[PDB]
Amino acid sequence: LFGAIAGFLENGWEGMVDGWYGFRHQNAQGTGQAADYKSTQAAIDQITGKLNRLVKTNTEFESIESEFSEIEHQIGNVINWTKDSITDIWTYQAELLVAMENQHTIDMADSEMLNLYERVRKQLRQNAEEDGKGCFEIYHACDDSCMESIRNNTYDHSQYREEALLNRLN
Amino acid sequence: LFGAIAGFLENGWEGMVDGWYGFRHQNAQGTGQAADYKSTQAAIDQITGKLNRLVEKTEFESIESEFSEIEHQIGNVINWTKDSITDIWTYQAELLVAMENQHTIDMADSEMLNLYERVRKQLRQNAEEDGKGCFEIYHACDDSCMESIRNNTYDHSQYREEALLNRLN
Amino acid sequence: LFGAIAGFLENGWEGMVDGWYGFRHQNAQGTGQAADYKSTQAAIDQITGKLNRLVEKNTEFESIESEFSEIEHQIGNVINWTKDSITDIWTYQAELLVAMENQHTIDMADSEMLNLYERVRKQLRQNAEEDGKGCFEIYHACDDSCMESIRNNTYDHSQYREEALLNRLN
Amino acid sequence: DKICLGHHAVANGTIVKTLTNEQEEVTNATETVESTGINRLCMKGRKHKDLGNCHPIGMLIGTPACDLHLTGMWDTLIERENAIAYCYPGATVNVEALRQKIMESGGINKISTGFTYGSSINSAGTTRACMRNGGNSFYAELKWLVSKSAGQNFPQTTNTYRNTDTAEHLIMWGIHHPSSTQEKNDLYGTQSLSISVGSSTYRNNFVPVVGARPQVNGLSSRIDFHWTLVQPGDNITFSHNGGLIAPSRVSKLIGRGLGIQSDAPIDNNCESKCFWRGGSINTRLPFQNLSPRTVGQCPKYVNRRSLMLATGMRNVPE
Amino acid sequence: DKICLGHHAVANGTIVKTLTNEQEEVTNATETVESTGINRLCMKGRKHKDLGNCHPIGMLIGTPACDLHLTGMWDTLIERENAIAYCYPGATVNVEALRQKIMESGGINKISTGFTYGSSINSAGTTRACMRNGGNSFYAELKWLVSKSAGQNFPQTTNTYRNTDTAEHLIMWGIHHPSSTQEKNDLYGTQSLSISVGSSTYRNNFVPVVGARPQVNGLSSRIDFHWTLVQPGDNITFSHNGGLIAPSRVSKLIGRGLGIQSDAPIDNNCESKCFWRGGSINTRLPFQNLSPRTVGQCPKYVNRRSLMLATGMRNVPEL
Amino acid sequence: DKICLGHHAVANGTIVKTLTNEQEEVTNATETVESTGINRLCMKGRKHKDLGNCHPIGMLIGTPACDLHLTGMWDTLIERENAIAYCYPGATVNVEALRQKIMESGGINKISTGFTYGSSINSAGTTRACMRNGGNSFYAELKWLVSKSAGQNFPQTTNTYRNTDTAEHLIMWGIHHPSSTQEKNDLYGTQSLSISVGSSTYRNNFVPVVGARPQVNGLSSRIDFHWTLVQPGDNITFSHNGGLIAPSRVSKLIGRGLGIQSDAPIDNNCESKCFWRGGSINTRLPFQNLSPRTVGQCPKYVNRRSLMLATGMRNVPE
Ligand SMILES: *[C@@H]1O[C@H](CO)[C@@H](O[C@@H]2O[C@H](CO)[C@@H](O[C@@H]3O[C@H](CO[C@H]4O[C@H](CO)[C@@H](O)[C@H](O)[C@@H]4O)[C@@H](O)[C@H](O)[C@@H]3O)[C@H](O)[C@H]2NC(C)=O)[C@H](O)[C@H]1NC(C)=O
Ligand SMILES: CC(=O)N[C@@H]1[C@@H](O)[C@H](O[C@@H]2O[C@H](CO[C@]3(C(=O)O)C[C@H](O)[C@@H](NC(C)=O)[C@H]([C@H](O)[C@H](O)CO)O3)[C@H](O)[C@H](O)[C@H]2O)[C@@H](CO)O[C@H]1O
Ligand SMILES: CC(=O)N[C@@H]1[C@@H](O)[C@H](O[C@@H]2O[C@H](CO[C@]3(C(=O)O)C[C@H](O)[C@@H](NC(C)=O)[C@H]([C@H](O)[C@H](O)CO)O3)[C@H](O)[C@H](O)[C@H]2O)[C@@H](CO)O[C@H]1O
Ligand SMILES: CC(=O)N[C@H]1[C@H]([C@H](O)[C@H](O)CO)O[C@@](OC[C@H]2O[C@@H](O)[C@H](O)[C@@H](O)[C@H]2O)(C(=O)O)C[C@@H]1O
Ligand SMILES: *[C@@H]1O[C@H](CO)[C@@H](O[C@@H]2O[C@H](CO)[C@@H](O)[C@H](O)[C@H]2NC(C)=O)[C@H](O)[C@H]1NC(C)=O
Ligand SMILES: *[C@@H]1O[C@H](CO)[C@@H](O)[C@H](O)[C@H]1NC(C)=O
Ligand SMILES: *[C@@H]1O[C@H](CO)[C@@H](O)[C@H](O)[C@H]1NC(C)=O
Ligand SMILES: *[C@@H]1O[C@H](CO)[C@@H](O)[C@H](O)[C@H]1NC(C)=O
Repeated sequence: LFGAIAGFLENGWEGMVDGWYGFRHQNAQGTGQAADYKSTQAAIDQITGKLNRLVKTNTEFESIESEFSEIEHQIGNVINWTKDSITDIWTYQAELLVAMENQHTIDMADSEMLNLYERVRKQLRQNAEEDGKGCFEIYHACDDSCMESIRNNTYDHSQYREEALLNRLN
Repeated sequence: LFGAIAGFLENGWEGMVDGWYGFRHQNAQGTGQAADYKSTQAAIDQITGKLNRLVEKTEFESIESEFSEIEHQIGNVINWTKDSITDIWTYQAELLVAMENQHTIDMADSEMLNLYERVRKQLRQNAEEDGKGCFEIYHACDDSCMESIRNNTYDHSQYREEALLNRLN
Repeated sequence: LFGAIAGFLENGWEGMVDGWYGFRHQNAQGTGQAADYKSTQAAIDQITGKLNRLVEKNTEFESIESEFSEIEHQIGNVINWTKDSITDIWTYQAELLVAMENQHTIDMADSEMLNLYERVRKQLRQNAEEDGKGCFEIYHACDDSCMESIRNNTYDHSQYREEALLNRLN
Repeated sequence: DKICLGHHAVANGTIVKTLTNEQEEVTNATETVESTGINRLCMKGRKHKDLGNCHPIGMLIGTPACDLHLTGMWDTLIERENAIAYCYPGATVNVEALRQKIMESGGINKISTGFTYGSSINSAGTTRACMRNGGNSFYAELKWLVSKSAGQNFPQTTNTYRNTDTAEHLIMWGIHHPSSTQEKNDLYGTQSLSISVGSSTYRNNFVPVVGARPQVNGLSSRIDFHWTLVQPGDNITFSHNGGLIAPSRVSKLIGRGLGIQSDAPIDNNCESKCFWRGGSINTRLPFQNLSPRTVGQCPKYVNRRSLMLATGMRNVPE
Repeated sequence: DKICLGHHAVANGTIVKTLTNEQEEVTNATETVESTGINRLCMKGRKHKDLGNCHPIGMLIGTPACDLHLTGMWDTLIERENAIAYCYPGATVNVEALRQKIMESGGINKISTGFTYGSSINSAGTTRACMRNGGNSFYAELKWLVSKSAGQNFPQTTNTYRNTDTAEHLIMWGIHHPSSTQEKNDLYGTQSLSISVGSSTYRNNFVPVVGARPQVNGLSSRIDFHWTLVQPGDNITFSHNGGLIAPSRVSKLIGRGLGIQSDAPIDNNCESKCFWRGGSINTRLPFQNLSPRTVGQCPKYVNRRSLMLATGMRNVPEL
Repeated sequence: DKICLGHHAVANGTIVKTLTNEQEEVTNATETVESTGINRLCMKGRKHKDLGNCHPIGMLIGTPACDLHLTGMWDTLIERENAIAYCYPGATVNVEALRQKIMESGGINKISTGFTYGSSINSAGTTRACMRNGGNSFYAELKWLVSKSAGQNFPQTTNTYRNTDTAEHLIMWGIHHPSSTQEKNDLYGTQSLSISVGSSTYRNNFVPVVGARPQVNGLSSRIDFHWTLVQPGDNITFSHNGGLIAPSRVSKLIGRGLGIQSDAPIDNNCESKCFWRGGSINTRLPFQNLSPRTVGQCPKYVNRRSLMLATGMRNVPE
């Protein structure tokens, strides 16, 4: 577990139908919301991968049990025991596959959330600080164009650093 | 692996007995030890979830007479089949436990890290990490302030101006 | 999954042949590279751990179908169905084994990279800042001996803190 | 000024199981166990033979119900419930081995034995129990030999079939077990009856046994069937005194095919690789809970109604 | 002024294996492989029948050892080592299929065949090998038919059993293989012996074979047993002239139950769903290493003494 | 003034599969599926017997090809293709059970039955179909009994083998099925032949099946074999009239061995625990794709050419 999705982020946003992860900002101009295409595609691609590995090339089996006529009792008992043993193995394997796959899928999605968070944190450098809940309090005036530059991964921290640091200390 | 347990935390505390994870502190008044309930239960609940899957539970009849001879060729087919089934279950049992143990250890490591990270973002700019799992706090923090850190009630902005002066001088 | 290898680290270093993880530095005297022994060993020990489990053997089996003579048709069909079922089980288990193992091996190596990064970051404390691509910009002259002290985990941050803080602030 | 990170969620989540949690809610999930089949035998792309009410064994001996299926070629052979094997009452030794051989075959050819009998034998015995064209008849690949002069001793007779082919042939014969002494005497005479059959790889003796027993299709006597494989170049000889039901043709099983026992009608416009008594299973899912008895290339049977694979993150509603 | 994060540890930890380490120390671990089990047959809640020294086949033919086990109902049938099937020497054709059918049933009823024999047949043959009250007797569900007048030809005889019931019945008969020509002649006469049996679905013929062989219970004769199922509404007819050991009752196997082969003593105070030769296995654990041969609802057998599943974190004690 | 962290990469990575990705490039990988075996039977450390062209059944009855394999001790027994079991036409009833018993054994001892025959019997019957050192001979462990005086009735005869040992013995006998009534009368007389065999646990009757007409048809002379186990303390008796091929020795299977069928040359320098038709498999790998038919302690067969296990991190070149 990576601490984000059912962790320090209080809840999901049902209003974000645009993608799996994303931004909400608040500046003097107003509020707004955008989905991050890169992190969502990284998660979706891994899901796709697990589904591609699910849907195996198979062995040809023939009948060893007559549907319409009786089978000798001893051999039929051997066959019953064998098929039931095989089915117990596959039932167990199927349950385990899905339980294990599911744990990994949930933790992978948590990881992709955290990596986005961490990428934005390093990008903001000393111009911002974290609240506990997954927001960044930005200590300069951040334009709608400035906001877009934080999502766009093009934001230049050195350009706002003087202003931000003054506000952080004062 | 998340880097805390058997990582940047030198070791575990034998003296802690009311939880899996907890806080030690030192201030003017002295030192104190309190376990953390919420992280301790997150870990334990995941363990009991695995244990439940473990004890979830097909009727088999006999196909090998204990007290009388079995026809030799069919007796050989049965032995081969039963031994093959047993190789499969033995392998599956070894894999289950190994894979489960791996995960359990790393999940426990994870809950430690998550508690550490919760406190870090809580303390904000009023403290600094020493790298051994401790937060050096740059203001005076009495026993009620310490409890304020454990109950997730610590308001950083209350000590901020004083803390920053001490961090900068 | 841990965000470092094939994450915020752009690429690997083909030039580093004495270890899995390491350090490149930049100071007034020039450039250097060294491998980190502990983290590469931590990773190799876990790999060799897995290889040991792999080659771990066993049950003795006898023949139940004749290579050189015929056997009765109905039991021959039962043996065929049973052997093909057993093989489908082992083929599935073999494919799951390495898929799962490989996922874990890749993420474990990512994790050892991250923990090295985190170790260094904590050591430097307030004397450095992250550039977001795996480097620490240090705010004091750090000669070859000071670089060694960082890689050797004996860098004393308080020795440079004063100078570092006023360079970070100006 | 502030920038916030988050993930999506939905109002209606789906529950999945994990290693640590029976009841975990995620944004989306899909089934891994197939529960629905196709109620048709999907035969497109297969040279299939639907036997109807003809039983596989009946193809070798030529029971009236199998007249359309005495020879052919197929890669898929379909047997139906209450198929008919025998018109005259009786049974076959090692019948399920024989049925399974026929059901893995890719066709059957028939070859004359060339057996001829002298003037003392009537080889055209027929019965009300085997009607063919509104007339009393008999298994098409066999001949009921009886004394031409009723009550007279059936003559000592020797018949040999030689396999001059390059593949094994399957040969079938019957032994008549009359229901009374009077019947046995009229057909074969009062002498002791004995039938011996031998090849390089088979030797056996049979004696017709008179015995009271219930009527089946109106008849108390029985014909028991036997079979063996005659290898290329080898010969099989019958020495008999009366009571032999002699092969007039032998079979050759050709190639390989998939045998299906099923209730479902054929759909020659649908394709499939997996079959069961109900029909076909066409799915990309690795597991199924339709039926533990399938043939062909199938998903594995599992004892579970449902197994949901998560395809999304934990769902955390507002 | 500082606050520190930590985890617990313990003085004595336990070793488990992981994917990367066969010697990983952790705070706690628990077993996944049952190794103990109970050396008794836990029969609580089961309507069981302990056959004792009675073999399941003996129930059908009525060997003296099975006189208290000729009928009954059960959900669990217990068979013991060296149980007795045959008092007179012989064997049953297709015996293991028949034993497995009985061991799967949930009871047996007996139904009279109503067979009757003409005056020149002595139907009350007995032997010192099957004794009741310390005297000569015979299988309770069968009759040893011989010529009443010694040395005379046994008459040609027919007997038909009719199944008027709605379930299949199991009919058993024997064939006597005498030890000598003289014995054969005295019991059945000098004629050739032939027994034929036929139903709508079954047909077979048997010939008594005179042969020297070693004495078993003092006897060189043998009675071999044969059996077949008679479907509802079908008849089975015996045509015979000497050598038939004729059934006086047929059996009906009823419902299902679990068959157990074990010598462990029975315990009525504990319950269980899993059994083997040495007793019962009562565990929530998914694996067991007690036995590869079990019946009922059992943990899967594994080739390991112990597999510890970690139930705590890594154990890192103080240096 | 900078310190950078990083990881190695390589020029040529290896492609492996993961749960989420086929084609994941990694810095190093090793194979988990053994694809190469040794085309030899590695027998170092094994007391073995290579039977050559002697079939295991031939060891018990003493076919000339098996003269050097009538007794012995081994922990490994190696059977070859086209090995010889019989020198005279015929076959063994229940043969595959018997062969598996022999191929599971650790050796064989022979014990004389002690049988002797009255003056009316010639026990030295031989045949040009079983040549030994250029002379007409017979199975070494059996005796062909015929009437001393041709055409006269073979006497009623009794022979009893007593097992006075502490382990079960395996006794084999043959039944001669003559080629014609004329041959049957010359060997054994005009009477009805009957062979009865009985122990405490076994009884059976055999009646020779007399063939007919030319020697080249299917019903000619053969000798078929039967076998049973004789428990410690038990006696087995033969009563016979003509047609018995009597045992002059019985066998005793001892201990356990590993039975191998293969035509691969033996190598004594080379140690192994796993074998198939084509040789040995010596590998630490847990899977193999050489053959679904192996014996010994073997890696599990899988239907995969290759399954690569990552031994390195993701390979991310510049
Ligand atoms: C199984 O065994 C059964 C007992 O033998 C067989 O049932 C019998 O088959 C015969 C011939 O078909 C029937 O015989 C005839 O009876 C009628 C008169 O029937 C009426 O009167 C009788 C006597 O009171 C009464 O029991 C009936 O229910 C009728 O009301 C005569 O006119 C004929 O000449 C001839 O004697 C038997 O009736 C019949 N029994 C029954 C109950 O059906 C049965 O055939 C055997 N099954 C097989 C598979 O062979
Ligand atoms: C037929 C008869 O009485 N013959 C005399 C033999 O009994 C006698 O030999 C002894 O036979 C003993 C076995 O006798 C019984 C038996 O208990 O098995 C006596 C039964 O009444 C008889 N029952 C029937 C239905 O025949 C039974 C049966 O005939 C046989 O089992 C068939 O084998 O035999 C016992 O084996 C003794 O060891 C044996 O000496 C001989 C010698 O006295 O003389 C006969 O006239
Ligand atoms: C009894 C006899 O000698 N009769 C003469 C026949 O041998 C002969 O036919 C030829 O028989 C040949 C086989 O002869 C042996 C054999 O198999 O080698 C000779 C053995 O001594 C004899 N041994 C015994 C125990 O009897 C043996 C045995 O009887 C048979 O194998 C049983 O079938 O036969 C061979 O098959 C030739 O192809 C065949 O012509 C005929 C014609 O010459 O005359 C007989 O007097
Ligand atoms: C070859 C031959 O004999 N065909 C006969 C046939 C056989 O003799 C018979 O099947 C041997 O049992 O019998 C046919 O008659 C059957 C007929 O016989 C009557 O006597 C009886 O009363 C009827 O119920 C009925 O069984 C037959 O068709 O089977 C005639 C055939 O020509
Ligand atoms: C096998 O036959 C021998 C003799 O044919 C039987 O042994 C005799 O047994 C009796 C009592 O057991 C002894 O008094 C004799 O001394 C034995 N004879 C010898 C010379 O040892 C033996 O009982 C038979 N085995 C079976 C099972 O019938
Ligand atoms: C095997 O089990 C199936 C499932 O109930 C049942 O149809 C069948 O009768 C059993 N067969 C035997 C060998 O008795
Ligand atoms: C649910 O998953 C299936 C397969 O992964 C996919 O077809 C579907 O689009 C998903 N539904 C949603 C809500 O995205
Ligand atoms: C079969 O009969 C033919 C013709 O007599 C003969 O050529 C051939 O040898 C016989 N086959 C065998 C194997 O005896």
